[PDB]
Amino acid sequence: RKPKTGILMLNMGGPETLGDVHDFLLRLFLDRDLMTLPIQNKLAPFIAKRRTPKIQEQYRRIGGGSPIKIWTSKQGEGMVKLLDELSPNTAPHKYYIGFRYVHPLTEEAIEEMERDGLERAIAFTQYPQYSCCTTGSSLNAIYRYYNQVGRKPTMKWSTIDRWPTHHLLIQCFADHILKELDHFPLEKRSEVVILFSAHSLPMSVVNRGDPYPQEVSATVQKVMERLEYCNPYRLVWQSKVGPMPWLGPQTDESIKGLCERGRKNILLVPIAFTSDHIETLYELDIEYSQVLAKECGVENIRRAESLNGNPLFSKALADLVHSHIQSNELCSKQLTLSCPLCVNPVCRETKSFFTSQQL
Amino acid sequence: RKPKTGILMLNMGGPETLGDVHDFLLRLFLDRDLMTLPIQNKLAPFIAKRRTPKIQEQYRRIGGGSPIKIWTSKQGEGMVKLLDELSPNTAPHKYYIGFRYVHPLTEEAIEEMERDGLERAIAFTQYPQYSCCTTGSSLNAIYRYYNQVGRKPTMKWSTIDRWPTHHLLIQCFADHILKELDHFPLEKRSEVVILFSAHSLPMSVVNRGDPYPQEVSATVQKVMERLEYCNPYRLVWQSKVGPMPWLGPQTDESIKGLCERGRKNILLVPIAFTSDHIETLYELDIEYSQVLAKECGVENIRRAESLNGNPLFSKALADLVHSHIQSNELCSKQLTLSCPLCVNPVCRETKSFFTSQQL
Ligand SMILES: C[C@H](CCC(=O)O)[C@H]1CC[C@H]2[C@@H]3[C@H](O)C[C@@H]4C[C@H](O)CC[C@]4(C)[C@H]3C[C@H](O)[C@]12C
Ligand SMILES: C[C@H](CCC(=O)O)[C@H]1CC[C@H]2[C@@H]3[C@H](O)C[C@@H]4C[C@H](O)CC[C@]4(C)[C@H]3C[C@H](O)[C@]12C
Ligand SMILES: C[C@H](CCC(=O)O)[C@H]1CC[C@H]2[C@@H]3[C@H](O)C[C@@H]4C[C@H](O)CC[C@]4(C)[C@H]3C[C@H](O)[C@]12C
Ligand SMILES: C[C@H](CCC(=O)O)[C@H]1CC[C@H]2[C@@H]3[C@H](O)C[C@@H]4C[C@H](O)CC[C@]4(C)[C@H]3C[C@H](O)[C@]12C
Ligand SMILES: C[C@H](CCC(=O)O)[C@H]1CC[C@H]2[C@@H]3[C@H](O)C[C@@H]4C[C@H](O)CC[C@]4(C)[C@H]3C[C@H](O)[C@]12C
Ligand code: FES
Ligand code: FES
Repeated sequence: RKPKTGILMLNMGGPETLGDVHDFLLRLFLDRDLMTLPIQNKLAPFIAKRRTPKIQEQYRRIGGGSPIKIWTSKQGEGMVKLLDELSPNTAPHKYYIGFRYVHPLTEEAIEEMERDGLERAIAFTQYPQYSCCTTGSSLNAIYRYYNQVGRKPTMKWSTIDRWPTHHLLIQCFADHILKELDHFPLEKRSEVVILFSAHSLPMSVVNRGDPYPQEVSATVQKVMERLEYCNPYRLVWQSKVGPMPWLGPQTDESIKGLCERGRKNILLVPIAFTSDHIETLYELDIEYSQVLAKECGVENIRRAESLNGNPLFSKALADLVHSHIQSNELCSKQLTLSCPLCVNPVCRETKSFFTSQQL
Repeated sequence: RKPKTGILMLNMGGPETLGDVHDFLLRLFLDRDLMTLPIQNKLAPFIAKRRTPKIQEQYRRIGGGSPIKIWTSKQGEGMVKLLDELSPNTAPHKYYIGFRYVHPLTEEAIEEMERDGLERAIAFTQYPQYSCCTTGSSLNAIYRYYNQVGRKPTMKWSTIDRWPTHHLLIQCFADHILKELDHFPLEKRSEVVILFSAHSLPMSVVNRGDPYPQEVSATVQKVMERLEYCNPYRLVWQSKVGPMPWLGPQTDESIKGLCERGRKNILLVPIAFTSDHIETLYELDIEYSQVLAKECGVENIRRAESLNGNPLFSKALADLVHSHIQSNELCSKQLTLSCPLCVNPVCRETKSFFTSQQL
């Protein structure tokens, strides 16, 4: 059968091999949405060349590349299977990966979707919580594509731009959390402190009105509720770089802070991403749970498994898409509110591309 | 009949008349839980005299004092009247009022509770969302009182240290929001942008692990869920002072922001406080809705009504106590975890006081 409904799976992406590290860094130092550099066209290829070693090196310590695409693909497969069944009237579904900064790129995927003569196209962000730096950027990419290619979509577009509190999303986290608690010694289960950890944002972004911290917080509370407040928790932020202020507490400082104060049994729960990648495998597992956590209380530090293959996550993804087609919704009500301090002319145009969509 | 159960209602308080302003700020600048001033004993009485006129003037713009006590009392009476029928086994109930910085002070009320030889005392913070500067500091006061009298409690103690998502609190909010939406021109309803607003914290406090932003955020989600996402929202923060950095976005900037971006129909919704005080009558209503905003794009701004005398909030209160008495809990699990970067030696002491109570 010819595929009816396409599900564009959006995510920043990561370098698949060490060989990709360079072009990954180049595309992100060239994206004016995240960065405004002096002579950006000269500094970008330079900064990238000068930072490639260090990053190739990080991926080295995790087996030589990002698994993001592999998990995305398995997730992709499971979702489509379920959907061809959940709504037969939406015929064959097909999933497409659109990474922002590595192949297959957003622009490359939209192109293929067009060629397959699909009638319906859903931009399905893989960040459960919206930031203008993540989902927003993916969605600008779709707007800009059609602006550049200077032709209208030959297909009917809508978006799933957020989903911080989806009931099956919440369950997968809770399931993954319990079964990690079981891996701690029973003598120390109740004493376990939970740190929910997510990628920080520069304060300048926070103070502009980014929805992310508030949504990330909602995801936390929904999971603790389902867990029946069985352990104390705290939400902390990772991945800060540079001299500028970011939203804290920093995950690292928090790990050390807890140890110094007799809280030596810590569970790391990555709450803003759905699969393994550099943030989990190098940053949390190596940088913190191995090098940092020895040098402080070497009691227990574990990390909840990323949702990765979990068949329930598959069921979650499909139920979202299905529920979204059934509702005729073009985007969240939230997408219709740019942040109150926006200084990017593009978010308006992006938002209008989605709200305006035929059908 | 002999009062059996005492419910200590805790709140920072505010000046009841312009004459109570000086001693309000004095007590406040003398609290080495919120401050560390050099020669604090000398600096404080001075910073008080220094700042009394302008604050007196603020109270003047809103009638001459704080209503926080009138609403507390009403809320107390309704709560008690309901508790005597829900939990008869906890005999007659009495509510007491422990304000941190105005009469009746926490220490004053604890004294009264002793003199009535209650057999049960419940510290019921009146902040639904926990901060170490709000609830923590109330709780510190209870600890310290008993510390500084070389005596133990002659009554059984516990605390309700937070309640950011109690289902009846959520309803009250939603009702006051809906009710406020019908006061908009009917044509402009779906156009209303909602700003939930909450007293901000300085980043130094956020950055050491303060549970406040995350809980406030949980409240917002739960309210929006009850409203079925009828209008777009954004959570912003008020009451910044000094040249240091605070958690944004600022409420004032956000208002001015939306207006400049064509969003002129705003519903301001206080979400971290349960009655009228300086924040709402002065900051929101006068500084922002009147002066500000009228000097940007006009076109409607309103504030949701504070829970104040809503009989439903009175049920929320009792519902909470009744549940807490029956659960036989001493404190939230959350309380048994201090800030990962705490530097205050009293937080550990205060935590232990509650977790260590006989029962
Ligand atoms: C890869 C690089 C690390 C810097 C270094 O070489 O030392 C970091 C520094 C800042 C990062 C960016 C910023 O953290 C802001 C964004 C955060 C999002 O969660 C992912 C994309 C996002 C756009 C980041 C991409 C990438 O991980 C960047 C560019
Ligand atoms: C521009 C952006 C903040 C966006 C904003 O102001 O809204 C800032 C915050 C932290 C910055 C990054 C960090 O300073 C670390 C890197 C330092 C290099 O000299 C440039 C790239 C580099 C990866 C930075 C690029 C960019 O200036 C970032 C990502
Ligand atoms: C945000 C901060 C909490 C203290 C802390 O985080 O350490 C709050 C709690 C009580 C506040 C004070 C009180 O609300 C009373 C005063 C209110 C005025 O508008 C500013 C100064 C003023 C004296 C406040 C300064 C500051 O915003 C305080 C100190
Ligand atoms: C250094 C200290 C901040 C404490 C800290 O964050 O480390 C600041 C904040 C409050 C300041 C004081 C108060 O603002 C009151 C006085 C006001 C004058 O403008 C300066 C002297 C004055 C007596 C201040 C001295 C000093 O700059 C203080 C004490
Ligand atoms: C005295 C001074 C204002 C001077 C004046 O109006 O004359 C007040 C107003 C803002 C206050 C400061 C702000 O609250 C910000 C600082 C952070 C904490 O609240 C404690 C110290 C802190 C540094 C405060 C101390 C002092 O009470 C300040 C500096
Ligand atoms: S930056 Fe968030 S909408 Fe433009
Ligand atoms: S500051 Fe939060 S516990 Fe001491």
